[PDB]
Amino acid sequence: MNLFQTVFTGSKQALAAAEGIVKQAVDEKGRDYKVAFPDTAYSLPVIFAATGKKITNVGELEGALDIVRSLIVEEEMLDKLLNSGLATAVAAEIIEAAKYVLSDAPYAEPCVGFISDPIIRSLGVPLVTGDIPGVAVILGECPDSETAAKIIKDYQSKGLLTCLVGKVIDQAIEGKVKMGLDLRVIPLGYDVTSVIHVVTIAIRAALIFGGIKGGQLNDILKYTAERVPAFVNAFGPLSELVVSAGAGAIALGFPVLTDQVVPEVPTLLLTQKDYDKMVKTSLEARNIKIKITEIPIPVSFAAAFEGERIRKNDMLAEFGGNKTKAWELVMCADQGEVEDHKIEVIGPDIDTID
Amino acid sequence: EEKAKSIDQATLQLLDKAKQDGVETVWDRKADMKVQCGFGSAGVCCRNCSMGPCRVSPVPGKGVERGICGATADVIVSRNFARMVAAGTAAHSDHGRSIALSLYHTSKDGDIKVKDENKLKEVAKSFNVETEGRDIYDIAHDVAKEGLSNYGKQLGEVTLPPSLPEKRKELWRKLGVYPRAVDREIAAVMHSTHIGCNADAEAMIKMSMRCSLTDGWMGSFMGTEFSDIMFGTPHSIDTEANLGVLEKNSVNVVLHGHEPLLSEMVVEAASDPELVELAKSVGADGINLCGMCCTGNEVSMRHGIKIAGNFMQQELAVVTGAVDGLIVDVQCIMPALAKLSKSYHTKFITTSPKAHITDSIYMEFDEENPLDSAKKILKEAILNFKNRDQSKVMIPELKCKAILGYSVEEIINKLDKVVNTQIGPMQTVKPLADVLVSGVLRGAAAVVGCNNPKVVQDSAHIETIKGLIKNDVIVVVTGCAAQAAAKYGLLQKEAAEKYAGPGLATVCKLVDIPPVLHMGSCVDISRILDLVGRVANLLGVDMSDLPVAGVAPEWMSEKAVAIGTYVVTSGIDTWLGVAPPVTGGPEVVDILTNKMEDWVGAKFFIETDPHKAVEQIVNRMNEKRKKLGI
Ligand code: SF4
Ligand code: SF4
Ligand SMILES: [Ca+2]
Ligand SMILES: [Ca+2]
Ligand SMILES: [Ca+2]
Ligand SMILES: [Cl-]
Repeated sequence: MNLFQTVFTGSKQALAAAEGIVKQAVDEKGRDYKVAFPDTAYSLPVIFAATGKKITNVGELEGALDIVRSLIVEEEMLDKLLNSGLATAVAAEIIEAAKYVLSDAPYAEPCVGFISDPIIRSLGVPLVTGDIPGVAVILGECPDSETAAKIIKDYQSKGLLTCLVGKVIDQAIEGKVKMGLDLRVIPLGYDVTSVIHVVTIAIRAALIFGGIKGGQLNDILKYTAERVPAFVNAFGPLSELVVSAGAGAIALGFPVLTDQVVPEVPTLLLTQKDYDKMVKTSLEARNIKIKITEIPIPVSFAAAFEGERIRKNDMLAEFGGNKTKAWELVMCADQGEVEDHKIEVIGPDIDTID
Repeated sequence: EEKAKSIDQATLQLLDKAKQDGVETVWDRKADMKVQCGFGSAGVCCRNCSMGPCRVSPVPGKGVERGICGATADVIVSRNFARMVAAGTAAHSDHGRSIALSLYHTSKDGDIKVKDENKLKEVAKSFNVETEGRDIYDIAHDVAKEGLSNYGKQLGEVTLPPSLPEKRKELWRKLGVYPRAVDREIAAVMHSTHIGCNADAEAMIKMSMRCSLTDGWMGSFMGTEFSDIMFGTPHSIDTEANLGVLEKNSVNVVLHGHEPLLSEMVVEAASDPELVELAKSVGADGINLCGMCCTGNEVSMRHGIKIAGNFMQQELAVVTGAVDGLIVDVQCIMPALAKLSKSYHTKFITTSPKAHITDSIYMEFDEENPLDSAKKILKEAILNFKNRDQSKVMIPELKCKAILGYSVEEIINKLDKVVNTQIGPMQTVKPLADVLVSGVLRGAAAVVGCNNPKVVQDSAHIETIKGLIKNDVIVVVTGCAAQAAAKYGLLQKEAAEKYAGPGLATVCKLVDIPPVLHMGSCVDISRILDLVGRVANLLGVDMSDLPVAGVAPEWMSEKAVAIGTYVVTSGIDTWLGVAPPVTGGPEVVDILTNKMEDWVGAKFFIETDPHKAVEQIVNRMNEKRKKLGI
């Protein structure tokens, strides 16, 4: 079926899934049970951005289902697909909100799930200064764990934040990637709906930094499209639900690139089969220009490795501290004393260690 | 009370001046014609010999059923239709034939030369002419010889463009409508329409289809391709449209007609230092060159020359009293201009021995010395500024900006901007094909056509274009239809937010183009066939499988009939704003608007209401999308 009916199918599936879990919350916890996300002043960001209304109980969460229904208009026109994509996003938030209601601890390690408001504030400044050039939203499954780790480690090397959702989390673990908020690689969850918490990062950035008010959907979608440098990288087979999420990402102005054959849309939905080119395509697709310094060193160099916790067992050499004498200094001298690029390692080297 | 004459305020203003001046216009002569013969309007009147004239009944079962020879209404109507196609094909045939002869006389230190060498190298490949280590002029002459053969070769096979899908060629072959030499097919239709020859509606209509193909894929194509070789391939360029382009204190030289060689030489002549100084000697600021109809489109596309107006505006241009010289060549030149120019100082100069108009200054265009001949004609227009009556001059202060030069090469270049360097391929129509399959753009329509007093001037053109772009259908325009849009202001980048739908506005912003693309003159409709062909070939389908359509909201010329016919025979549905004379032939109506679909995958649609036409185009496109699975 064509791209439109594929999006409408996945959006209707997302509505059906949200209708099922919402009923479970009504039957188990009642319509008065409080619904809320861990540490957030915007209740359910997506619903608060679209309607400007805050959802506080299961009964109000039930009413939010009508927002998903209203956004799905099965007419073949671009504005209708994008609205259908947002219906998938609202449904994903409803499902994720009900997950926290029906479970004391819905997320298991290494998954993070909902991202707290202070973390959004923490990443806001580095996004503005360009320290975080982009946010790579990787979803799906790669042919092997070697390709998944090469792509993550490359994005992390560029300092782009990398958010993983699906089997790519298991593949990255096997391929030895260093995950963590400071390491700029955050695993959200295995379910497709877990991608909504990154969407909330972009929406909350418009409310927090952009200073946009709730209900101003057109203004929030403009902020994410022009200011939040995000893009999606969907690997492995794509289900109808995943394609609807892709339409939701496109609605926020984020291009979606996939290794699977799909009906392409220039500068929006693209298809790259070569994994060794994926990173370069994604950056070009979202106008992310990386200022490469090109230092001649055998190890990586990026802002993600800041505040590294090199502990005793994982360490080989130690200098300074209440252990040995260490110092640093910068001097001003004439052109005669300085011989431009000159590296002289007086004393023993790390090879001498045993 | 009385129906409006036009939707353009500049046109309406000069029409009032024409009444005050006491001159007659095409709109006035339309009223004088009063009720038009129904027999002729239904196509049931035959004059193909001196046994008549015969006139059978358009309503079957009553009145006279057959002609003196025995021809039924369906036979009479089908032959009448055929002859219009054969006449339309002939107009474009001589046009391209002249261009090819010019290509055969190109030289490195000559008046006519090859400007686009790359295009010539590509065209030479299709005609099987070698290019490796050879003079560009030796290649140009061999190409011209191969191109000229397509007009009258009696043995062998004709050379067709590469953009034409093999599925479309095989369909024509099996249907028995594969094209032969250009002039040969015109003779074939004229022979079979003769008394006592063909008396079968289906066979006759198939003969017109075969003939019309020699226009679109041969006469027009070669006319367009060779014009781009000698005068340059068009590219995105800016210009002003409407009668407000004329300047009161400058010499106004209006070029009307269709032949591009004369207009290309009058442009170069306007840059001769002696002529620029002669204009000042007479008391003018400079030389203000303007165009009208095709010849104007062909110069605005390549050199950004300003457009004075379309078909029905040609008389009102003289009424401004500012046209010093009106140089005409051939086709769509109303003979009334000879009588009208007498009431003003305007000089009506005819140049082609093909179109001689009585009581007009005749200055033949010497093709041997083209630039010198062009300078002699332009000098006469400059000197005529001395007889301008500045007190009675009235140029409405109404002009509009426009962007054109959207050739297939240019459209591909602009589409490359939305291609990823690490993934997408380059210099292909893929971005357009991708947007159509995805559904962002519901389809692509081609609004072409003339001006007819049966329709409010430009009314159906604008209403049709507007409705299509609003429904996410990218619109391409040519001829008077393109000019109608240029005058209104649809050929602007800002027209996307103002009128385009959600998807088309997005594509317009990404590719950086207006929602309406001016592809050139009516001969340049071959570029539309070329574009639709590349999309079909790239997707591995026939042209009938794509969500594409053609529209002629206002049309008159027999060229529009041949155009419509080859567009439908090529697999593209066509909507007609003016009803052709087929009403009286029930079998012919069924063939044209129904059975034809079973033969070529496309059909004709007659709809005078433009609002109903856009509804039908969208519904039809969707039907073809659902069949294809897009
Ligand atoms: S010749 Fe025919 S179309 Fe003309 S006025 Fe006579 S009946 Fe009518
Ligand atoms: S060909 Fe037949 S219908 Fe036509 S004028 Fe002659 S007798 Fe009449
Ligand atoms: Ca050709
Ligand atoms: Ca321009
Ligand atoms: Ca002359
Ligand atoms: Cl192509």
